[PDB]
Amino acid sequence: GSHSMRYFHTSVSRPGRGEPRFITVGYVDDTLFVRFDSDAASPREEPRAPWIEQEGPEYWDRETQICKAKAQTDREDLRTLLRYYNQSEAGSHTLQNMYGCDVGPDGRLLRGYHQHAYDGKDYIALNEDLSSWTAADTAAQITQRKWEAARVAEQLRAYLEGECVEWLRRYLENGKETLQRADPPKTHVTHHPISDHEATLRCWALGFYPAEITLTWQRDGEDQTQDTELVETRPAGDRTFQKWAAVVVPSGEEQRYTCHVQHEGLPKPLTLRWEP
Amino acid sequence: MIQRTPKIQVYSRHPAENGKSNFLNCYVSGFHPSDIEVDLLKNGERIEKVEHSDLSFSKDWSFYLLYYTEFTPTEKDEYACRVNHVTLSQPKIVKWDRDM
Amino acid sequence: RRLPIFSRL
Repeated sequence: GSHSMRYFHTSVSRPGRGEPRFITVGYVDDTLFVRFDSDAASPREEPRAPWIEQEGPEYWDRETQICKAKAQTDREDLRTLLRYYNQSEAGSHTLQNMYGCDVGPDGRLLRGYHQHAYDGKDYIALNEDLSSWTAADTAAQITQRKWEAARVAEQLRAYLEGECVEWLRRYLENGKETLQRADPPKTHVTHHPISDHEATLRCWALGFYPAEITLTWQRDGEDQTQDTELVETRPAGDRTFQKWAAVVVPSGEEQRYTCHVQHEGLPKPLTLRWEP
Repeated sequence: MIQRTPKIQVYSRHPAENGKSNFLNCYVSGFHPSDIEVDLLKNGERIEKVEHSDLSFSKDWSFYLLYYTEFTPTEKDEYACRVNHVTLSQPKIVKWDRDM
Repeated sequence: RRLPIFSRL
């Protein structure tokens, strides 16, 4: 199908309590495969999926080296950002960076990404052209100027079109047993009396991978968007995910309501109703 | 500074069956900054050796974490998740409901 | 496999 690889990084400064903590995780689709935490007793890139374990010592050495260096660079950047925003050295601040690539069924690049946030706000992002920059404010424009001067975008593009897609394809092949298997949702509807006058119908989706899914309630074939409580998709802890959607329904009206489920693990979309 | 208060869901890995081993999850999401404190509770008391996932974030930059522990639900044992964040004036407690 | 480039803000 279509697939992604993403690396996430967060550094959080903590003045008075040592250097900023650096945590990074790597993902293919919704499967974590690597991690690194600077507060670990012996910090190193660590495996988190079975198919990445077969990579040799040279792999783990290279990735660990990169992580260790990125930790130091983030710390310099955090100091830079205090200057750009005229901020004091007493407060805690946050630098986030995501990059990675999307590929289609034939494994060709669909889209690359490389973007930063500071204190929870967009700072600078590589545009979809992988050649120009979007800076959120005048501080970020100083970064943009430096990155244009040094032709940084060209370097990122080369990684994003080359190594990002080539290694993602490698990982997809090596983990084909899990990464290229969609687990369909186990679905049912429950009924939860509120009063004499109404009850809740809750449509469940359980045990599904990947996380992307559509759950909706209709009444007389009309979407109940504004009256549906839809919880955030949540991890079960066994690689799969869970979600539910609930509507408040007048007594005796239950059979007017249908729940609709779309997941890539399902050949056709599902229609469910309350079955007493 | 911008601040986003966590969403909190507490739930089991598998549909609850009394006397059957399972996992209790507390999933915190949508928050910033990243500093957060999470306890799982059994009858109002803190559970030891609760594990968690490594800090990650969504496309809008807000953070998410899963706290989790093995547990064997029963009829009377009450479970909860207690969360503290800079956006909360008091710790927020969310009770485990097996129908949610 | 990670980006080996570190571009300073």
